[PDB]
Amino acid sequence: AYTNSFTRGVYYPDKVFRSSVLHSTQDLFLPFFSNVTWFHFDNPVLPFNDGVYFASTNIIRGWIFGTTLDSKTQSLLIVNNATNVVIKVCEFQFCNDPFLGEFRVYSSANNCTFEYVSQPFLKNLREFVFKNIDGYFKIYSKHTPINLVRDLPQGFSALEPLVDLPIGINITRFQTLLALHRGAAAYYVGYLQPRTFLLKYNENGTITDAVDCALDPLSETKCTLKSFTVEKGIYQTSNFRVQPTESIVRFPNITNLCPFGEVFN
Amino acid sequence: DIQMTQSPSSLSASVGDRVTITCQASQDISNYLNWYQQKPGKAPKLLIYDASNLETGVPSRFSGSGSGTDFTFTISSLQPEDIATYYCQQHDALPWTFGQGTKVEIKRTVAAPSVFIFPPSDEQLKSGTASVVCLLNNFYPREAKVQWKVDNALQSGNSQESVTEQDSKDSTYSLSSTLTLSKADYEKHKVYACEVTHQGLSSPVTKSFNRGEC
Amino acid sequence: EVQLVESGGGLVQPGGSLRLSCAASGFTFSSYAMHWVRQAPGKGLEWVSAIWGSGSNTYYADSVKGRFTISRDNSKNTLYLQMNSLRAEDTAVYYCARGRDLAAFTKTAFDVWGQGTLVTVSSASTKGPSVFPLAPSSKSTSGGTAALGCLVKDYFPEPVTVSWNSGALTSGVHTFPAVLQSSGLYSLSSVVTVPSSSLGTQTYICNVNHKPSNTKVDKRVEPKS
Amino acid sequence: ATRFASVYAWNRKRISNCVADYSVLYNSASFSTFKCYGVSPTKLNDLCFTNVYADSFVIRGDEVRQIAPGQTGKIADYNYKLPDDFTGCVIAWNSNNLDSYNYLYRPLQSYGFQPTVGYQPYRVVVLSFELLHAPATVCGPKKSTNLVKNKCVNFNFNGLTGTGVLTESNKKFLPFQQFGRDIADTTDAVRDPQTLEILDI
Ligand SMILES: *[C@@H]1O[C@H](CO)[C@@H](O[C@@H]2O[C@H](CO)[C@@H](O)[C@H](O)[C@H]2NC(C)=O)[C@H](O)[C@H]1NC(C)=O
Repeated sequence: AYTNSFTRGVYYPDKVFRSSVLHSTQDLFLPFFSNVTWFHFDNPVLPFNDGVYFASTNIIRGWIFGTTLDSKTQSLLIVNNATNVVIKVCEFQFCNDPFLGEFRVYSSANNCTFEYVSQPFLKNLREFVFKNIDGYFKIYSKHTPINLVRDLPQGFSALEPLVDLPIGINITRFQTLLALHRGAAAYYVGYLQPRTFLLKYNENGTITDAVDCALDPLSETKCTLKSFTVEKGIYQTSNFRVQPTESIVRFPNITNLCPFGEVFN
Repeated sequence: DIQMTQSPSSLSASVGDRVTITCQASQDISNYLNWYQQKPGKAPKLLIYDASNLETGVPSRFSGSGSGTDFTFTISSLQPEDIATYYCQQHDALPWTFGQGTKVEIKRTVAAPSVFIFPPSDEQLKSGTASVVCLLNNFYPREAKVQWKVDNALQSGNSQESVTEQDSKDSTYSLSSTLTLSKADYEKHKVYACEVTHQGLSSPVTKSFNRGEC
Repeated sequence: EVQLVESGGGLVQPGGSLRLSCAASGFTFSSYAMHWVRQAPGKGLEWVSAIWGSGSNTYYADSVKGRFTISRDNSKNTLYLQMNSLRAEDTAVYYCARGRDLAAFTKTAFDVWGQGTLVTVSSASTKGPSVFPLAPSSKSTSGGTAALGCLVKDYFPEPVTVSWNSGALTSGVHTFPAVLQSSGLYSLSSVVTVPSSSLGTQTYICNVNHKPSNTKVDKRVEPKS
Repeated sequence: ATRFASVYAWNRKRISNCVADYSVLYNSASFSTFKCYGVSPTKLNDLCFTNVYADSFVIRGDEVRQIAPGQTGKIADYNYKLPDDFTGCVIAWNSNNLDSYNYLYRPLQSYGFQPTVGYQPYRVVVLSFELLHAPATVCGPKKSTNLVKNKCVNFNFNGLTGTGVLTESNKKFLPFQQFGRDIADTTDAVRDPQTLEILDI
């Protein structure tokens, strides 16, 4: 099952204050109106690729990120237990079916190479962004009221940065942790691409709107003109060029052959 | 050598009470001291090493402290399987010496003992031995006074005693007092009796017997 | 699992010799430091000797300096203790303990502490036990409970076990520690607390077993007159 | 450390995600030797490293010199071994008051500690620096200075340097932003550390 992320998935790209200004930036963002995978309970291991957008609506208790898991490689573990969130990069051995609840999904914490302790934040939508850039694992998040469960909210909200860990682990796959008691809960996963966005900073310095420069020709026009209003007229926004389909190498054919038979035979 | 004046020699505490056993030193031995728990008939078991680090596989209710020449040692919650004798051993200069040891027992309410005397069996007489046993069963505190009287004469130097360790079920002790005399001397006296004085008795209780069921 | 199974203890006349063994299994014996510690009957712990892997770095307690020799083994991984010129003060239960004195400055302590082996320095010879009943008073009216027991006399060496009525009667069995007499032979008394009204009706048979001599005795007690 | 580890089990504590101030230990006169290879001890406050490992052990004066790269001997060959290439710093001090038969060294020999220099025990700590295995997280300490307002000053805020007049402001920075820039990509204001305030430049 898939849903439309509408205009969700915008975060502050640079942590520098700007106000009453339209700023164009290129980074890993959630495309507007993109397809996001909806999960409801099952929780398989999902690819991480270049970054993940996560959203939920206290069933979700943590995340597991890594490359091979099963204690063979280092894997990031984030758990929200007893109002104190714990992050570890130990060689945890992951279960065939991870489940939390004392705890089991966070067992076998040995050979630790990084440990961090923080103050955790979580009818309410909780959005998260996880990205790995040059060894910096950046976590963004935002809490917002939600009045529907059918799909994403129709509102707009930019996600502020919360955590920056200089862990440096090549992360390729991830999985979530749900609070299993023996009551399924839904969550949404999107994927980032290096697309360019125009972000509108208000007089308070909060991002209030944004346009995805690759969503449609009108947004491309908005981006090239660096404005959310375009006057009547004709604007040049890009250049169309058909790309080649295949490479062909042509050389003269059978010419004289070297007498290798006269030496080997 | 290094001498330890571990004090007190014995102390009484109840279930759940906090226990402290001091262990001194000679010359600034820092934290090279170990602690051992020993049960009757059992080998010693480590309790606190390096004066602060608990051993693996030991319940967390056990804890140690102290450094230099004074070692505090702290028990948090007494458990009925924790009855034992504890020893502190210096481990700096070529570890040789131990501690004298302190007996830790559970404090309880004073209980009067049941006093009884056993005349010699006829089967024991044909072997040429006569033994007169007085039994002190289920008494507390351990303090008890035994007065042997033969022909109303207070006896001394001809009787032997034996004390059982702390029981696992009720933590109470048992005592046996044995009086030995020959068969020829057995025929030459009439009255055999053992008298026990104990805290649970307002006045000492005397149990008497006459040979030949007289 | 670490296991220090001890053997080689036994009976020696004063001035004799005896070799003790302390086998090891479950760990690298040759990479650890091994110790001997003894405890006199009813007394405190007293260290004996130590061999720290090498056949030259041996250390002894002041009370055994010169008389006791410690040694070890590779291959099968066992420990030895040569004891010479024994006196009456050397009677004690001997334990072999562990030690990781090599790297660890934390587990300086004796991680395991074997179960121990008993060595008795005495000229007395092995002898089987004599068992005598402890008869009660028949006219006892002090209470509803009567005390009964069997007296095991003159056995050597330890230990003994006590059962009752082949296991059919086990209520109130209490076994006392052994004591040493002036005759040089040990003594022990095992008693049972029972209701007084069952003395003359139910048959009370005490069972005494001694493993070193494989002796089992059954005796019945009847009130007098 | 109340008790140092043995050379047969030297300790390796991993230090990361912290500020390591080496000026107190450097100025401290309690150390017998402090030899650094590769970098001078006074620039470690500016330089940064990805991770640092602290190897702690006790040795003897007859071998205290042996803690160095490319050294031979019973300790160097069978015990704590320094690597062939660049290492960090070796710190050592005499511990005769505390460690002069509980201490042995690596087939096994014990130190003949007789408290009566060449044979005395020395406590050695080796700091190994990893400057490439990961993003760097362990930086030396940087001293702060007071901020002067309403004057042309040469400022350095968390690595952003420049010259200008620092004044009070009414620009509401959000809790997560540190400096703000005007149109044209130039700094208009910055948030001071230690006191968390918004200064216009
Ligand atoms: C950074 O540390 C300094 C010094 O510890 C803090 O300054 C103190 O802040 C408290 C709380 O406001 C005051 O009561 C003290 O008088 C301040 N001391 C000085 C010398 O100014 C400062 O607030 C800290 N900044 C943080 C934690 O952001």
